[PDB]
Amino acid sequence: MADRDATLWASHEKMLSQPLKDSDAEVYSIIKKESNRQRVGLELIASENFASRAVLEALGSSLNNKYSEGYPGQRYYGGTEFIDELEMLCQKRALQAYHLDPQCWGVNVQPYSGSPANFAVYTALVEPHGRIMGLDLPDGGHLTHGFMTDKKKISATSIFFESMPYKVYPETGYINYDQLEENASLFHPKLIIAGTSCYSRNLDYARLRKIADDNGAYLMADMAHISGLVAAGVVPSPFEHCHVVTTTTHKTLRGCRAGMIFYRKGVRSVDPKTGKETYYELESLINSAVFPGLQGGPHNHAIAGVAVALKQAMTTEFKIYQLQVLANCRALSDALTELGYKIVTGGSDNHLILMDLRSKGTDGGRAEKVLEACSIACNKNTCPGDKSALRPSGLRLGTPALTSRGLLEEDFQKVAHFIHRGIELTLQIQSHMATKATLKEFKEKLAGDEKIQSAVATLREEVENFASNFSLPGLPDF
Amino acid sequence: MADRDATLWASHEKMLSQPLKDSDAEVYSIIKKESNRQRVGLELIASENFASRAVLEALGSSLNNKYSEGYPGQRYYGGTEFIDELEMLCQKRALQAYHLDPQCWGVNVQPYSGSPANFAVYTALVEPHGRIMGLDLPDGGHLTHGFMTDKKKISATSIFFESMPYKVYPETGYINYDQLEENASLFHPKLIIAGTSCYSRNLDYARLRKIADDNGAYLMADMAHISGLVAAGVVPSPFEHCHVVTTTTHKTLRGCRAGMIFYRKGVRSVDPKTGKETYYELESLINSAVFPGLQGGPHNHAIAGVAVALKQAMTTEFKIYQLQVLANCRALSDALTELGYKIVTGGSDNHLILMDLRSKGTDGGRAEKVLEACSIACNKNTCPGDKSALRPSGLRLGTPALTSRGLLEEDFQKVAHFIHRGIELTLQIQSHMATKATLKEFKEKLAGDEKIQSAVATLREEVENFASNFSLPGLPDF
Amino acid sequence: MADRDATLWASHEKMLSQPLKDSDAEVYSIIKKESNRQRVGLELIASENFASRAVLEALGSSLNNKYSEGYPGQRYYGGTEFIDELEMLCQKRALQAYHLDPQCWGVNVQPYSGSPANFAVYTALVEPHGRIMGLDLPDGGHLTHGFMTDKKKISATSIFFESMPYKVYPETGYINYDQLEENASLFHPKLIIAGTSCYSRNLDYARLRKIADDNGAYLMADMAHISGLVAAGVVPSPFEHCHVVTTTTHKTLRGCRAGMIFYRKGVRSVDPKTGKETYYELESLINSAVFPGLQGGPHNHAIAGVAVALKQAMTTEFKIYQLQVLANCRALSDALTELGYKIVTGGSDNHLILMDLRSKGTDGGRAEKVLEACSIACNKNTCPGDKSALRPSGLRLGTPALTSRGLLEEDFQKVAHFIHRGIELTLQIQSHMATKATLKEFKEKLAGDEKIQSAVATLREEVENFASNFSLPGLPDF
Amino acid sequence: MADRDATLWASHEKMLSQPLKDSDAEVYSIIKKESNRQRVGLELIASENFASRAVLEALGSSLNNKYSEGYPGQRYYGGTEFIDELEMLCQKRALQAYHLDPQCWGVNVQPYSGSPANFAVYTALVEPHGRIMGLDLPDGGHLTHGFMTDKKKISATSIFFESMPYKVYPETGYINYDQLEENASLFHPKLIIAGTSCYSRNLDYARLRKIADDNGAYLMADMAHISGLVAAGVVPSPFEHCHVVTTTTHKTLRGCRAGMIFYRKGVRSVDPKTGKETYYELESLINSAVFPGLQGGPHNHAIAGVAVALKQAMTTEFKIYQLQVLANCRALSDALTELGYKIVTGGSDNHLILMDLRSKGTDGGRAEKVLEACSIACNKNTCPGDKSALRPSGLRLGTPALTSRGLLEEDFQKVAHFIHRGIELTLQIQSHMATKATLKEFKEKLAGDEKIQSAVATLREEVENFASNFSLPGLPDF
Ligand SMILES: Nc1nc(=O)c2c([nH]1)N=C[C@H](CNc1ccc(C(=O)N[C@@H](CCC(=O)O)C(=O)O)cc1)N2CO
Ligand SMILES: *[C@H](NCC(=O)O)c1c(COP(=O)(O)O)cnc(C)c1O
Ligand SMILES: *[C@H](NCC(=O)O)c1c(COP(=O)(O)O)cnc(C)c1O
Ligand SMILES: Cc1ncc(COP(=O)(O)O)c(CNCC(=O)O)c1O
Ligand SMILES: Cc1ncc(COP(=O)(O)O)c(CNCC(=O)O)c1O
Repeated sequence: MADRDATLWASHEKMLSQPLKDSDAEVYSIIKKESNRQRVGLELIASENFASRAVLEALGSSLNNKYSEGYPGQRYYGGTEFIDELEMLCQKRALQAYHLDPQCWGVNVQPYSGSPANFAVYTALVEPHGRIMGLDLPDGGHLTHGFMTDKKKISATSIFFESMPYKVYPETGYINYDQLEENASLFHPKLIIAGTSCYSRNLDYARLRKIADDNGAYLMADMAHISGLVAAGVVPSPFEHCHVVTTTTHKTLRGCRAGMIFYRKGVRSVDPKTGKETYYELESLINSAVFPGLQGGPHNHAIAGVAVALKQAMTTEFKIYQLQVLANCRALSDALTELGYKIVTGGSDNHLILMDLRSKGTDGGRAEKVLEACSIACNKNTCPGDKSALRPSGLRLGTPALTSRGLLEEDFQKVAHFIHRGIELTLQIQSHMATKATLKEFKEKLAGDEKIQSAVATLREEVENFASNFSLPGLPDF
Repeated sequence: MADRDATLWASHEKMLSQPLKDSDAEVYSIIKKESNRQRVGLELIASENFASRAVLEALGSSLNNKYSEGYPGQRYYGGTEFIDELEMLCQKRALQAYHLDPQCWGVNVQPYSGSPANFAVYTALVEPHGRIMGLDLPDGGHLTHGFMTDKKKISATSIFFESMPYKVYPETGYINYDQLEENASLFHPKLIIAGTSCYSRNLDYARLRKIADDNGAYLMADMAHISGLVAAGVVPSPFEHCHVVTTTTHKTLRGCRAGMIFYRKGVRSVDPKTGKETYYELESLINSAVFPGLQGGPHNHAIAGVAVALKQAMTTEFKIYQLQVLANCRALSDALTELGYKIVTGGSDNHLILMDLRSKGTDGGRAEKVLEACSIACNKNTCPGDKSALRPSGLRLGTPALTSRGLLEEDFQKVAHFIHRGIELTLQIQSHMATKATLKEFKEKLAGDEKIQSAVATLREEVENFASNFSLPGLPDF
Repeated sequence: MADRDATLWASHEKMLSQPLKDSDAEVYSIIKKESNRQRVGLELIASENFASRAVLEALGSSLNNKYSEGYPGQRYYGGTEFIDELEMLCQKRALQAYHLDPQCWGVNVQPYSGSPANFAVYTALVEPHGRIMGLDLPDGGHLTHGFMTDKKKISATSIFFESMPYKVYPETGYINYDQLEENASLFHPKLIIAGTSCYSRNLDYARLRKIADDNGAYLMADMAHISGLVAAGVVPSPFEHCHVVTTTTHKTLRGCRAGMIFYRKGVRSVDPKTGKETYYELESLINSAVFPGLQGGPHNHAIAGVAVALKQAMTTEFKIYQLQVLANCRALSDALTELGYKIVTGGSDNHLILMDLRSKGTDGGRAEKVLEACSIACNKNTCPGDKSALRPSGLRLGTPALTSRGLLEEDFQKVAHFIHRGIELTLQIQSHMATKATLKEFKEKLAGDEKIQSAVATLREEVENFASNFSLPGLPDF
Repeated sequence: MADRDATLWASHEKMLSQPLKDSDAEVYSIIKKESNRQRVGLELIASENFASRAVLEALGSSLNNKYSEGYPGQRYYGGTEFIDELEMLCQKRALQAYHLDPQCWGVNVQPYSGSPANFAVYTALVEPHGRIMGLDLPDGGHLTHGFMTDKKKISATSIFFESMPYKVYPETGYINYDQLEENASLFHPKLIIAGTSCYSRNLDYARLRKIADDNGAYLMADMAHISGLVAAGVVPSPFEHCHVVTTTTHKTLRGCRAGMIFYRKGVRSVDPKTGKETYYELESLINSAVFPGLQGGPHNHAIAGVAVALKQAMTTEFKIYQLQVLANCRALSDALTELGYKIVTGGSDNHLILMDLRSKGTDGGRAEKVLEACSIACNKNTCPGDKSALRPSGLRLGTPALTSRGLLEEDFQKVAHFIHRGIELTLQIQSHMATKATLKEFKEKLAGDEKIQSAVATLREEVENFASNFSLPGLPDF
């Protein structure tokens, strides 16, 4: 009677302004339990990191409500005056952050994430069944770089395109550029990918470029893992030799989840005596493949977040962070080698390293699970071999996460020891049941048991105590 | 003493905890300018809406920092104990919200958005060059349902798959199920799509299902535009006849941007031959196509947001909101018909309506631009009887956005008049110029190029005054 | 160097000059047994005919020994001076025989046969997965026009390309050009095929052409069955509206087995007011498809045979033969209708007719077998809306074969009666068992057991006596 | 029809029985001019040969008139009782000739020619876009073993399938089986091809088979060039290791133009702990591929010819001919090496050899043309190493043709000298021309230069006189 459905319309009213803390206590609980986990634990996962409060604060903005399907050129909707400001600002900051002359480069900040950015480029430049060459998955390449096997096609890339990988010399762990140049002549790639998910050395963009032009193919760099190191100038930039560069904005770049596609324009090629010229049409093809080719409406709130992180990436505080990141890696790789473990290719040139546990009877699958039980998060990355995912032989460690929390060399050494203690434990428990049972049973004396869990319980504690003593970027604990 | 270095580390320290308001004033400015826009304006874009504070508050959580590439049970990284809680909770709430027996249904809450969800299904069930049938784009169907022309394939869908559309009787605006059944026999679709972006009537899932089984194809519903109306029970659910149902979580569902894939699981095909069964393998194929097939790591923070919105969708305050949404549509469609405009199919069964401005000499392209200048977000739309695309003959209006702000019938009538005044103005300004006038020229004379901007300026005001008097869901003050 | 350079080399010497009669008595026997069969029997198979002695005489020439892989332009071999004469002469006579201006038309006389010629064109103009539209198989089309299923893609055409058929109004048996125009707009064919293997009426090339240009597709005619009637001028030529015309050189053209591809050239269309003239590139694409595309070295001996038959086709003796061929058809269709049988579309406009035995309880499968047992050649073709094959309700009869042997109207009437007697017999042998008995139950109980193979034996005789009284073209008894 | 037309019926009557000599004097003239050419000339083209009279005599039989679309025991026409005899007899003789147990092997004698046979197998076993590995064209491979530039795919094989070649050590001219095994692991071929058009050594079927099974692919042998040598037993048979063997029936088999597809059958499975018994399915797939898949109606007259040649291949006169063929090769390769020319791989194991004219400043292109002018059928062919491609470096010589005419060692030496004299002449006409070659220029001078055509005229004579002194298989003066 209080003007109809009075009661409910009042509720529905509050429900849309009520805080998460009240609206959904269950989801609220989980988020805090997770925030906590990240605080009292050692994140050594190469691809993870902690986003600044500034970035996150933009993710939950009103931008999440606007549809702007086109481009700052022609949109399929109205009221994009501000979204247009935002999009162009981010595009501007993107080219800046990587010291790119807007006359020769352009960007697309609409890819929902990394994988999407890549598929978008193959779609634009390779076309259905077109040939692509990438670094084999177990050799350091990425799923989206064309990943298949003798029997199954795992990646969408190898499904809609024809892929063939190149390898690393098992002997030294370095990319075998000689075999690549050889095979490229027989396969005729239409695009070659220079990017990795687990390679601790720099890429010879120079030589790759040569091979690419030799077979008249595009050279695309997927600098996802080093987007930050590159923007900071601490490592060699792929923008000197590649025609296209894709990337995620999280990881070493410390932004929110998204992807970008950098592409060359105009000044393509020059003819000697034949003095005729050729141009780049990348901008046209790529922008279209993204939309309406593959995506719907851009996620303006994510783009806002990226713009924020891009700005931060241009600071000196950033350039120094990234430097510490590299330094910390050496520290950890040295202390670890010193402790007597095998580090592929000897060491690292970037932010990650790969351990070959093989020279210890233990595999990466077991070791990974133990370290987890002790608040030490990482990857059971695949080794330069032919075994297979889910039960590898090496571990992948990264430093961006922890460096962002303060940790310096001395601390990373203490970390090294914690890890040593962990594998130490793994070897023990291995024999305390010495048989032919797989991981699924390993979860037993681990999960259940108790006497074995008294060891972990101790180490986990010393670790969590060590961890909790550092800062944790983000909101007011949430 | 140790200034030199530790002096900076103090900055980098604050930079990661400093509020957006300080960190990036530029981006902060834009966000507020945009928040404002949404406040003092009439959002009539069928696919837009305002997300609750609860949802948004979850988007900028720590979840944005975790990598969990696999699925609960077997992930590729560790420390997913909580992400697992979250993911399973959301999957649980998803099946609940749509009253689905977890014995016969399953979900995937990892698709980054709507389009991605769909491509994932075609990838899983159709396979390269497989045949797909959808509602032609200009007939109310959506881009990803297959869209191609005489020379160029547009939607990634028609690029990697072989598509052919079905139509609506131009005479009445209803889907011509008879022609569909006819063509399906000659084309042999492998999957048929029942979903729209601009159709004001319910779909005959029952008949579509018949046609699907007749040709032994899958029936997939893309209930993006009606996800909310369906969850609320106000309209017929596609879950009774479809094998698979995909959807966006924004729009009538009022959540954050993302997508979901619902699929049947269990036994299909009694096999009146012998005591032999036949099962559904959708879960297996779809889950794999999503990952490692097409996507990288799930965006856990978006999933959190979805879970929050799902909960809200199950409330009575929601069921009532959705009811008002429908009611408001009729009101607007009546007041508009009453004013003498043509509404395709006569009216609406859902939350949107399509105006045929053709019976007024003006097209949707011009009219859309004028209404924008008056703080009335529209959206032009292709339609029955010729398709110019981007320069259609109709306007698409929706009510979810404004209903979420309070607006009731009386208010939507006042809205109708505002719109009438707008097209009124368009007709005027048209007449007063060259009969060989371009749209870009129209856009000129509309610019500050007249006493006509004095007309718009007046209407814009009366509109913004009317608007600003209603609530606007979201974050109180950043 | 003993019984070698004496014995073995003398034998090997003779073996290569020794006549077939001695060299291989087995094969020699079979050939004569077959020559005989053709003499004492009524060949009513629409696609068969008897080649002149002149033609055959060239098939076994020395030409069978030369390799000339390229074209008269440039080959890849030497000593093609004469093969070049031959090839160009044949190409010359081909354009003459069909009154084609060499300025607008060109030919390729290298296709090994009919099917090859077609695939060659699709390969050249359609490209992998390109769309093609043809007359459904059971509606009157040929496998090469693409033939698939909801279960499997059968023909090579529907395997490497994307095909969709058009139909005939089951009610009248005429091609439903209205539905074709309708579907072509939704499917977007890249090429449309106008040709049949079992249609007794002329094709509306004029309207087909309209539809093709409407969707900007190529119109290809496969005049295999009417190559002769067309060259002779007795029926409408497809060369007036089609862009490409393929054909077999046997059947109504009475040559040896092979195929040809006729294509347009020079000025495809001039822009409205822009001097820019679009040109025909068919010659280039097609010639390359044949070689080095799909074929190896041309079969020069077959080409020689074709050249001979082409010359004969331009005679008056030919023009008259073809006239009698048509006449004879009417005669047979009339006498047959008169006898009370159903002839699809009422009659014929060409050299063949299709009987609907359905209105007699018997199917084409049974009837065909009976008539065979009586030295009468058939084709149990399907019929308009046959409720499935396996039980085709029709028989396909042609007159070119027998007309070439002398037979005139009076004789074809006597033929009609022989046929009547045959089906008559079928019904009988069918009438007593007349149950769900399979065609195999009939197949057997027929010639199988019941000693009334005494009935067939009688009819077979009266037929063979009637037959053996006519001439039989060819070589002096082979 | 009265007296009006009936006259001509007498002509039309004769026209069909009149001899080619009268019917078409033009074509008759050409055939004799060509028969002559072959008589007074040295045919050194590796892929050519002269067919026996027995074979040719069957080509122009009545069989050219019958349609028998299906297979024996499953046709779609009637009156195939004799065609069935013929087809089965040929299939029988095929398995005999190669000492194949009909329990483990089967054949298809319907492929119109070599290329067709191959495409048929890829179509049946590889399927669209399936991967295939063959010997690179310039290293000794054939056009249908795949061939594609980096700008476009030439052979139909590389167009409808995904191909990648393997090579020969340019240093020694032998196939690099080590690289093949290497690449096969990275490419995952679905089928590997073991066959050549220009390789003078035997193939390691044994090793190839290993590699094939390693990657679980089919090993197909294309023994076109050695079909005869193999049937005769003079060289190693591929039937010991390959799953499928295709071939042409002309060339080293001295039959008429056609092809055959040999395939394994019955069992070849059983593994687990339970006797599997998976059997081969090649017969099923291949036979269907050929029909209704790719071909129309078989060319029964060609099949007859093949059957005749198969019989002849099983004689001792044949086994001896083939032995002489091999012997003659050595003779020619020795006399040629002796004269100081380079023979790739040193010599030959079969019927052909490849000359590397590179070590003489002259290329195969020029040399070929000169030798032609002197009644010597040669053939340029790139050899391992030269980037050239357009500037060959080699000549391919074969002995089957001339051996079939009687020629023995002594004669082949005289031949060697004639060739020497020829290249000798080439150098001359070439060692006095600018420097920036251009064969466009060489072939120019070649014709007009008196001195030069007086030289050729002399050699041509001595050659033609030498030639005309030998027998020439085939019908009398045809
Ligand atoms: N009924 C409807 N269907 C839709 O999919 C659609 C619509 N409403 N509402 C607005 C948006 C965006 N609409 C679009 C419509 C067409 C093109 C498009 O194909 N553009 C062409 C232009 C050239 C031409 O017309 O030939 C291109 O080539 O890019 C893109 C987006 N949208 C919901 O996604
Ligand atoms: C024969 N071509 C050899 C040449 O150089 O002429 C051949 C064939 C099939 O040829 P075809 O002309 O009958 O179609 C197939 N495969 C191989 C290896 C060769 O050598
Ligand atoms: C000829 N087949 C007619 C029949 O009755 O079977 C034909 C062909 C080519 O056949 P081919 O055997 O030489 O390859 C191609 N296209 C058409 C329309 C017909 O009729
Ligand atoms: C039926 C349907 N399916 C999928 C999508 C995918 O959109 P997103 O990529 O944004 O997530 C939309 C979007 N429709 C938006 C509109 O009509 O305006 C839709 O309407
Ligand atoms: C080189 C490279 N490129 C693109 C991606 C795309 O990922 P996303 O879809 O998640 O956004 C990754 C993922 N790298 C993640 C890891 O190795 O842990 C990568 O390593």
